Amino acid sequence: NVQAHLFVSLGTAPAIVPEAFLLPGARFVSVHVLTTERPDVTLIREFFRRHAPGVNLTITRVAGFQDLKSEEDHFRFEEVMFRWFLASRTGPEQRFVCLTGGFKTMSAAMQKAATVLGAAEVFHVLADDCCVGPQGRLMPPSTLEEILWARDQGHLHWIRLGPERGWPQLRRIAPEQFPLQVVEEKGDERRVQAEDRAFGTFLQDLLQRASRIAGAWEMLPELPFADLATWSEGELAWLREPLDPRAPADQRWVAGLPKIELHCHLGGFATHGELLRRVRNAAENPGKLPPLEEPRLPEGWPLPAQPIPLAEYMKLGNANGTALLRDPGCLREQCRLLYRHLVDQGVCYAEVRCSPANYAEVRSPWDVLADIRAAFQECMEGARTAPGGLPACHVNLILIATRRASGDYRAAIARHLALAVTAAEHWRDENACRVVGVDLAGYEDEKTRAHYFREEFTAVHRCGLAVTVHAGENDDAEGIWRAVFDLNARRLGHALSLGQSRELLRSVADRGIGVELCPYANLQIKGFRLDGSAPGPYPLLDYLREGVRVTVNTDNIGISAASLTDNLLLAARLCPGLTRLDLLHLQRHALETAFCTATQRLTLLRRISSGIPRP
Amino acid sequence: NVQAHLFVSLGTAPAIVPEAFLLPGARFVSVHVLTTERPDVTLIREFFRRHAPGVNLTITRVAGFQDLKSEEDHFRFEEVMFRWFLASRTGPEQRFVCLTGGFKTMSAAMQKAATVLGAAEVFHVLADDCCVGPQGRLMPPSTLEEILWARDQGHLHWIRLGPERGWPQLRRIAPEQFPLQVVEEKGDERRVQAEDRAFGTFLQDLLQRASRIAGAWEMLPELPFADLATWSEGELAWLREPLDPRAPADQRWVAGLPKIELHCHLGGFATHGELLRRVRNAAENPGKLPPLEEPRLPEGWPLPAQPIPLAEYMKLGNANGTALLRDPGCLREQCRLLYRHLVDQGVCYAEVRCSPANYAEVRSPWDVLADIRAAFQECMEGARTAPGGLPACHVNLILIATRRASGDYRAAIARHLALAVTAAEHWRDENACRVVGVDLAGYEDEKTRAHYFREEFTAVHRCGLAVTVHAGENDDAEGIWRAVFDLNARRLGHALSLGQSRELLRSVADRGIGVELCPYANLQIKGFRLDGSAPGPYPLLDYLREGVRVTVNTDNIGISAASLTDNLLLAARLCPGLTRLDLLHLQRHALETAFCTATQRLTLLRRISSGIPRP
RNA sequence: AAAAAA
Ligand SMILES: Nc1ncnc2c1ncn2[C@@H]1O[C@H](COP(=O)(O)OP(=O)(O)OP(=O)(O)O)[C@@H](O)[C@H]1O
Ligand SMILES: Nc1ncnc2c1ncn2[C@@H]1O[C@H](COP(=O)(O)OP(=O)(O)OP(=O)(O)O)[C@@H](O)[C@H]1O
Ligand SMILES: [Mg+2]
Ligand SMILES: [Zn+2]
Ligand SMILES: [Zn+2]
Repeated sequence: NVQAHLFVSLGTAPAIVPEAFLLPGARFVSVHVLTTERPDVTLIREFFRRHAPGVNLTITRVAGFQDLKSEEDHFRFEEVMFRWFLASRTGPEQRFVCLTGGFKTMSAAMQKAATVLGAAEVFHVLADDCCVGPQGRLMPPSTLEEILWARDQGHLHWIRLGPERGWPQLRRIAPEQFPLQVVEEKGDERRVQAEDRAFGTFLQDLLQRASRIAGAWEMLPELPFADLATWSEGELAWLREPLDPRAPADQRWVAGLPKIELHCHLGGFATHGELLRRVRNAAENPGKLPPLEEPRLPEGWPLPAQPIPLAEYMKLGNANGTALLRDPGCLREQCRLLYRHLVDQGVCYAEVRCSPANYAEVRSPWDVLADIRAAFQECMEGARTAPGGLPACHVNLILIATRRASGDYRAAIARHLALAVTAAEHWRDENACRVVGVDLAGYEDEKTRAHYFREEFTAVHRCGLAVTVHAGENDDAEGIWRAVFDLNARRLGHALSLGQSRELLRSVADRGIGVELCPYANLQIKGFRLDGSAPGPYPLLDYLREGVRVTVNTDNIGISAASLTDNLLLAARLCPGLTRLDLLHLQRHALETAFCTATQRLTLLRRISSGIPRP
Repeated sequence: NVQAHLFVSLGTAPAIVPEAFLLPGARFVSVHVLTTERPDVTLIREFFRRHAPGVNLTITRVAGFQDLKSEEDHFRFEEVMFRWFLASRTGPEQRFVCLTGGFKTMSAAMQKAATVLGAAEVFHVLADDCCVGPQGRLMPPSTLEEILWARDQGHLHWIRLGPERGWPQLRRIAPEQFPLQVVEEKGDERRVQAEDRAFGTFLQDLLQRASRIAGAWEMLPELPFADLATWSEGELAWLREPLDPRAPADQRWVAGLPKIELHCHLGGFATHGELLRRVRNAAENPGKLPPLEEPRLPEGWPLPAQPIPLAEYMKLGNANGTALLRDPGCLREQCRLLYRHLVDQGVCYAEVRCSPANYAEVRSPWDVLADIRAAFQECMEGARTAPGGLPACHVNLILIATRRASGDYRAAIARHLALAVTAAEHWRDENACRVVGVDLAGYEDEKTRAHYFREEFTAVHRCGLAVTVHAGENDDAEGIWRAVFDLNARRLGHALSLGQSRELLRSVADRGIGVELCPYANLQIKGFRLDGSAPGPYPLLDYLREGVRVTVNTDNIGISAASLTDNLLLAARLCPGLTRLDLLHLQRHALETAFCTATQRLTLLRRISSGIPRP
């Protein structure tokens, strides 16, 4: 029932096409022959005209491939041959290829094309010297009665080297993508040419990807992303030695790495430098704007010699936040600048934390939250880059419930929780900015631990909203235990005091509770030894080794005055021996621990896997 | 600096090896030539005698290949050629392949071997017509001085096709496992033979596996296991279609599939049939053993016509349990039978639940727990099958905290919690039976829900022990919520009422809390519509589509009188349209939600991926 | 059985 096409080459010796045609036990249609525009193809024409009028064969000649002097003529022949294979709409069960005729290059390339595209059968035809001619014992010449005599007396062999399968993504391809130009067109004969050197690269890197996947098919689950498997021994080993923050090549590598952000405060981005001026000169009511005050930073701020406690750390960001973001224009420009910075950093997903109730003096906190989400959504729709028509960076909101040492803050906590619940129930579109969780931040001690806040978080847990808590910054492992088991937090922020309790670490690893580490905030607040030269060692390596889902974030960009790439670089700095594979593991942990739907999680996994650059 | 070995084929036309040896720039050593038996090789011998002493060329001729009449001699030549390539301790970096010489098939096989094994360079020679010969316009057959004359004025081309990479698995290999046989030996010439056509199959199915991986690479994240991506389009399409429990092929495949057990009761295995008698005839004191009475099973017990209550379900297993297992010999025999059943069922991991406090009359419950674990450990050590010296089935212990409608049961639950904590702190070896979690089992109601037990459970949360709870079988989603959030349960048992509340389902899916469903026990107790022909539909399909982590188990094997395979078949029956990919998803969910270390998780995942049978 | 099926 199959059409059973014939694909054959032709050289200076004609009559190979006709003998290849009458293969036993197979009726053929549309035999296609390839030549090199030196030899004549008349004999096959008269044979098929007199002995098989329903074959409608074609002859293809190759673009001034006169004779084999160099390499490039062979390469153009191979490319035109591959495009000629593609040009006929033929299934794998229809192609019958004979690697006979002409140069051995043509035969070997035909065998390679058959084994790559999965031809239905490959065969070689032989004839016996049964002709008198001018001198006896001659191969059968052009004339047709002698070739029929050679057939019916049994002087042909037809060795066939079995069927082939071929690549699955290269079985059909598309005969509209790779084109064949016809320099001269005439009745049942064409001379073709390929404008570009395209299919060679496609075949080469497809076979390369197959070889690399086969080479690293083992230990694939240990990889964080599937697409790392197509990286060869050299680049796999390149991703195994410890990171070198000094090298500009490593810095360029980290900068181009797609990144996932989870610990980000909207109120600590534009506090110093020109960004603060850009946010100040956008207010709707500049008359009542507070006077421009720049808080002084300690000497050597990004790498301070002496740690500073939390109160001065909060006071560093007094230039921005509640004092400045009351005006709608300032908040809108702050949101736009934050999105621009996130996209410039290469972040494919971020979760910005905001406290709209602190920005309500005449407009409601609901109005502030609506304005923030509207600014984020409009800036999302503005930047419609990336494949699939998806936003370049996807940002979700987390409401902040902040706690103070003294004063009135519980009413604020209740208001934030109710607003977060209502906002989560309001916006449910998957491809849009949403409120995905709540936070428990602020001053922490024995008397403001997580277990004092169960009763109002009962409503949030009933609603089914994600919860994250600040714990371990200024508290021992008891605070982390209260946050994990009495408040049921899904992610912990700055869990530096987790290593004291082995059982707590085992529990946090086993239930898959995420842990967020900000190297700049931890270094500036608690202080850590740099480059291996008593706060204790930075716990990133221990957390990774013990299996707990750890991630690196930025905390306050403006207060710390650096971005996520700088945080990753100094995370490598704090722990000697940290590897780029560990950075990819942190990326996978952040992707898996983030607050997003399963489909969006798969989309981000695919995007990050296919967006990893190469050394 | 490399050695630059050469591999060149020879036909009936000599003086191509001398032309292949001459290369513009490359210093060659140990030229190797492959030939049939009849054609002359003397000319290359004299050429390397008087022009290259330190070259030590070798000639190898195929034993039974002189003129090809069929494909068998081509195949034996193919195999012996691959064995000859492997027989030289050489790498790709110094391998130079020349395809000049012989049939078109030999050149094609030469290029295929070069591109598979990988070579530093593949090429071949072309000769312009230089010598006059006996008739008009010949080209050099012989006359090595004339060959040098053609060389120094340049009528030879040496078309340099290019370099190959080759598959990493077959770069080096070793000729010892794929050797050659020398039929005769004299000088540097040898006639060789290969016993079996084994390397051809190895290369063929290696390339086949590469094709399977390339075809399913895009959908790898959706696949439960990486090894499932090497199954071809036919087996993938077979797997995607819905399961048919009627077909014996499907039943055989489900039986052969490796399984993970998470819900098995040690007190409900040997209750009826010959297993009961086998347990009974092992007691240390048969005289004090109670009489033999079996409760009558309802009509059509495995598929009862009507739903049944829980009290008579408990009474149905009165032949085994506290009435029989208080004897140490009976308990040890029961553990041995349970392990043998688990191994026969194909289980590679199970967690058996026990209540040692119910088996203490003269011996402490600690003695019962120690005896049970010792029996399981000796069963493990006896059956040290499987690769890596790892036991065929790994069994962990989960203590049961029983709830009663009325009476004295809180002392028992306190005993069980303390015993579980002490047993967890006793045994800590990774590759051995351990007490890994606790249960909250027994009758429950509005006044016997989970949240009343928090004061009892905080200790087992402080010591770092996993907790699982029964809920949802005779109550609404409120018990599920209190178990998830007030007790921090990591797995829920029989959560059939979870579908009513969307918020709790989303919370359970987000937090990744495992859900264990037993189709036989649920069908018997609650009753459900079979084959789509009011308790509502069975929630397996809805749970899988919603993303919640669900598993299928056996509950009480003896009481239900069925195994894991029957449970999976009935799970398919209860949800028409259930596909085999959903079964693999269930196995992956059970693997991930099991209470075990990360290394054990990786080993279990890799062995389950490599242990899935094909259709 | 290299520039053109043994
Ligand atoms: N790294 C941190 N550790 C602890 N608390 C933090 C940290 N970063 C920010 N916070 C707290 O987060 C709360 C909310 O901050 P937000 O980002 O909304 O800025 P803000 O409105 O300018 O802050 P503030 O209330 O200090 O004026 C603030 O009370 C701040 O104390
Ligand atoms: N399907 C079920 N649902 C709820 N509880 C169950 C179920 N099956 C068993 N249990 C409870 O599990 C606890 C332990 O059962 P196990 O079979 O290990 O012991 P046993 O000696 O058979 O129990 P018992 O003395 O209650 O008959 C018992 O309290 C039983 O009530
Ligand atoms: Mg502030
Ligand atoms: Zn924070
Ligand atoms: Zn049970």
